[PDB]
Amino acid sequence: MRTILAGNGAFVLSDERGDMPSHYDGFYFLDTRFVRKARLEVSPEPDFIGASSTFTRAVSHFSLGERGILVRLRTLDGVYEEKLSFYNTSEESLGVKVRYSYEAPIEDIFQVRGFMGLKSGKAIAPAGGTHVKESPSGRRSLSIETNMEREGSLLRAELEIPPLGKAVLYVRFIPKIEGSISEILGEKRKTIKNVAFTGSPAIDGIFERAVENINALTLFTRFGPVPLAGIPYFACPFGRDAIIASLFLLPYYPEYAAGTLRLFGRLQGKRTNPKNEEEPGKIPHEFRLGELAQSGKVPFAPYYGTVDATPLYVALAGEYLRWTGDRKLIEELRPNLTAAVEWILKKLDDGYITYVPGILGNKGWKDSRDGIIDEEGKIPKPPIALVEVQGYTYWALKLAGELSLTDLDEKTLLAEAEKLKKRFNRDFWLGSYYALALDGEGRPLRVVSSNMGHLLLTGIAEHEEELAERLFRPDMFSRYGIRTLSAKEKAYNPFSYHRGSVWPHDNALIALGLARIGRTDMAKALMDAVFDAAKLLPERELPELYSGLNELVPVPRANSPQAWSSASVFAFVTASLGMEAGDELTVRPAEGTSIVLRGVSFGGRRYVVVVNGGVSVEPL
Amino acid sequence: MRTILAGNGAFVLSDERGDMPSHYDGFYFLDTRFVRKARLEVSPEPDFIGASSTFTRAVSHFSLGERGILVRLRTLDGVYEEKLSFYNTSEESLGVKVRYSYEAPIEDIFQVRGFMGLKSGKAIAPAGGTHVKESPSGRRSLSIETNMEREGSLLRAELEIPPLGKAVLYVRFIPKIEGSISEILGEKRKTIKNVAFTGSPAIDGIFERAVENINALTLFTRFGPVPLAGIPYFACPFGRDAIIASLFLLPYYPEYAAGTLRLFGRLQGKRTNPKNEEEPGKIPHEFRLGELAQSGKVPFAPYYGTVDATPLYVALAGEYLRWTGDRKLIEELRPNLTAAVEWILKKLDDGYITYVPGILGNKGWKDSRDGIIDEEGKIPKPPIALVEVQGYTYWALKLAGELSLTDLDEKTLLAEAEKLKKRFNRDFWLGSYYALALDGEGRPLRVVSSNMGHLLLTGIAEHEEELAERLFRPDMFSRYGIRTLSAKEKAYNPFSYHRGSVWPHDNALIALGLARIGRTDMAKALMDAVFDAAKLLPERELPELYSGLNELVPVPRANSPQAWSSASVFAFVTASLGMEAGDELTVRPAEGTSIVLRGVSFGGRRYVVVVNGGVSVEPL
Repeated sequence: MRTILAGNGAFVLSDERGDMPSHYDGFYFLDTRFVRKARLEVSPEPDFIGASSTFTRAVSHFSLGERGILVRLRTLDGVYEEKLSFYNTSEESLGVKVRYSYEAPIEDIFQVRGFMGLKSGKAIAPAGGTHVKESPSGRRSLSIETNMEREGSLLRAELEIPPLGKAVLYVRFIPKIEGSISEILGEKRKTIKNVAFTGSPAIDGIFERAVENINALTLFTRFGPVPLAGIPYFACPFGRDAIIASLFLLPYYPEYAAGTLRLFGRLQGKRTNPKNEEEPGKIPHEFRLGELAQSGKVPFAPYYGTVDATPLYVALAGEYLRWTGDRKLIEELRPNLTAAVEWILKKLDDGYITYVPGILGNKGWKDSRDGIIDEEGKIPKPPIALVEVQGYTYWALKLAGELSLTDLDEKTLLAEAEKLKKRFNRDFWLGSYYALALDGEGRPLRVVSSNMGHLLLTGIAEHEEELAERLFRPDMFSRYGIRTLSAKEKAYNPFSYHRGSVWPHDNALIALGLARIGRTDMAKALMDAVFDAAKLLPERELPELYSGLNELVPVPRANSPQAWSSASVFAFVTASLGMEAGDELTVRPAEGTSIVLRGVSFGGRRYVVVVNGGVSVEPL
Repeated sequence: MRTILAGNGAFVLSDERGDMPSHYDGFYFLDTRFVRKARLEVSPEPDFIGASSTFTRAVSHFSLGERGILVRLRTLDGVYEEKLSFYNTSEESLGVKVRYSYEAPIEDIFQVRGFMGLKSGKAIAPAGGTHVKESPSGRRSLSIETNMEREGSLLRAELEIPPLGKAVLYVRFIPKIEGSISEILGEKRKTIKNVAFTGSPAIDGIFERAVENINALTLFTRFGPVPLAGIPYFACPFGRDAIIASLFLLPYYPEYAAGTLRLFGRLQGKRTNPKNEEEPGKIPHEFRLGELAQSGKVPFAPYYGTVDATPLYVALAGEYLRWTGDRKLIEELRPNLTAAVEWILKKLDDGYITYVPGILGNKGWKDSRDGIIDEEGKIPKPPIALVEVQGYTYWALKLAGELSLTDLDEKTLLAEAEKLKKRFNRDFWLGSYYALALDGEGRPLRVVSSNMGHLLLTGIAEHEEELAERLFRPDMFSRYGIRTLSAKEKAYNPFSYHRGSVWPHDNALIALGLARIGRTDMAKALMDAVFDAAKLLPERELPELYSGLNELVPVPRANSPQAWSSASVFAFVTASLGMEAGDELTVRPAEGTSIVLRGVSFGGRRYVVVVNGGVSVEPL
């Protein structure tokens, strides 16, 4: 299986023996792979027996005949390090001769993935054990400290171990990067601790893995700690991923919203520019820190190929203040915040907020090229106005006015919100369901989708209840969550990126909104379904997505860990209990929920919430 | 890694892909391997991605190009079964052609291990899908139900899967055995549930794994449920393993002592016989149920090559009654019980209870050939009187009299006990420590050992405290438990079976006896050390033994799961809290212990024990 180490923006993927075979294995940091297919060869060449793994440390155990034992021990705290300790087990002297193989393409993460058909990077072969690759963004250096006689890019050693003696041989790939990029990093580094404790071992293993998932995907910035998106392909700050998951972790770890707001406060668009899809006020999609993005070789620093991350950014702030009370931050950000809502409203000059296919096929959360379809599975005429992002916008503006989060007109903002509310329902409602989107000349796309489940939490829907019961019909309810599309549609395939596959965060958003409308029982069935899913997956880890068949079957493209999905675990509990932030912290739970939460954060103080046939809310 | 399925005396070992490569892999039931090196070959031959595992079910997930996905799913409830479900992922038809390889040596478990240099068994090639191997103990049959065109001992299939379709192909190795052997089995089959809950995820994962370890190693007999010993080499009832671990699980799951007492009540020796080391009253070492043991081809059914299992059997009963009150059972067994103590006392005709090397090099718990050594590491002259088994005997007789468990003389038994108590201390105490053993003409063996830690619980020691502090010296205290020998001795090697390696049960026994003598703090350091060990091993599983170096390093011969060691987790908590059974259930804990126990069994009623800066004992 994948065994992964990961922290502070660095990660490693490996075989269990800590090998870097299969394509997607290597040592990465700030979206630049530094090493890949490393290999250890020492003879007598060992015979593996067992392994154990955290996220900053993994060990595999090796038999070496009968007179020997190897213990491999790999670590990651900025530096990657391998330690090979050789144990002599019988009372005869033992000989070993080692030689370790590694290859150091200081290549950018797009070069990895076959993005743009991009080249792999060449092994750069070290100059006094120090490889450097230059780019105008900055110098990109890999340093190697080792106790092996090193011959270019292959390390060597031999020595004989006395009987019952042992021998240890290190290697450390020290990566260090300067330029446009450590203007971002904060030296803060401390790790969160789980706060959900339900007293069932199967379940608590979800939350605790949720929390070690979140730590391995945290990058510590100047502005605060911010969530990285995903570990195979998305190891950098996305905006939709980092905002959504902050909202999930808003009632427990607010510090993660306050970094995302502060970071994308400064990376807001200040100009119009068709290279990077920038616009004045817009909030980016992704912001890689590779040599490619910072020297303008690809427009992703920041790329602005999403239009949901902009109303999301402001809703989250409206929510953050609803939980924290940290009004200091919001007028540190209200210049940022008004420039956001004047991007919203003048993109409502047109009537809906819409996007046009660009580098990515769409610019919602279903950002793949076949994600948005019609009634018979063809991609509809652009510009596309997506149902979910018209809900984030009503939700955006109604709170920017209800809480005075901007400096523009007040009930002006709410006037245009009720404009759009009645303009939305009217234009999207198809008697049975809301429509996935309107196309470039206005006709609706009559396909039922989980995107409409995103509007229970916006309150733009006036037919709230019947959106619900349609979402739970057998065409939308798999045994483990709400499928991204329905199985009755022509273009349904359960193993697709955005056309039938289940997604823990997508379901969780729908669950948070079933809590706004007083359907805590249906939110609970939605938590159950994906926990029944997390009960049967490796390490009870929630990956990006998995199949929609009624038998649990993963999706190979699925990325694991992944931030919005390992954080959905907590959103699921905020809706499980119907938990709201108001003048006070209320809990009106669904029936048969049982949970203790030692650290709910509301108004800067922390409360003990207990639900065990009765509900109690008291400070820490 | 080893992935293991196991239940009701059956078990499987495998690669993760459910393969049976490496020597020790196969489908076993009642000490007769039935299948080994099974192999699945289907093309397009798959590319593994991830796996998940219980103990009655394991699944591995496979990529099949990009248009395919395989899900392997193996199960064990008496029958072994493999299910291969093939998923077509892209909208083109998909072709697969399968052919599955298995080989069916209905061989006995000794044939497996190179015991006696024994042959491997021949593939027996099926007669209408049904292999039979005959032996006078009984007919030994393997039946195969399958939906593959089967060609001898190789199953075949091909069919093409429509787009987004799937295909499933079964195979079931039905093993069924008749003869001298299902006179033992009970049809009772229900599984225990963990009862320790300490509110730390690292720790609770020990107890819960402890409990699933115990279930996979339970065989359900006519007399009750009884513990099997160990999964690589010991998959059958041992007496020392099954009694000790019953004592550990005495305050939580007494039903496991009551089966061991009832089973070895009937397998008691009724005669003298040098083939099987039988003697009138003696209690066996092991009792395999293979064709070999039941037709007398090897003397192990029952073999009586241990002399500790006989005083142990009666102490445990004296303890069982101290906890249960189930006096019904004990005079169902008091004919058994007097015949036990008349074996003790007439083996004390000689002065100590002693054994002579036979098939096994020793007949204590250190039953290997180099386990018992002298001051310079040579095997001492026999007969050997071991320090630990002279303690089990004082403990045996003092309680057979304190509770009238036999029909012989009362304070007669206690007279000979205080005879032996003063005869023991005198003859074993060497100023600094107790001696490992006396040899055939009486001289002590001056090597410090963990065997002397076994006597704090017997109360034969009169120098109780200084046995303690010596046991915790740097020569005996590794970072993860009390080493079986000391590192200062000439013949210390940390990776030996019985000469320096750490053993969870050996340490646990020592901990239970530090609780008899009011040293709850030292018992806690002894629980800590091996939990710090269980925190860093795969699945936080406690194996039979591991290295004594101060860095954690396993021992390849170590067997995992193993009953006395995965049950030691509970013994460690009985001593953690200083928990005793008397007229009432008292708890005087060590400092800084924190635990809830929802189901302590005492006197047939169950109590809620809570230790959280204060102690409470109340019924369920």
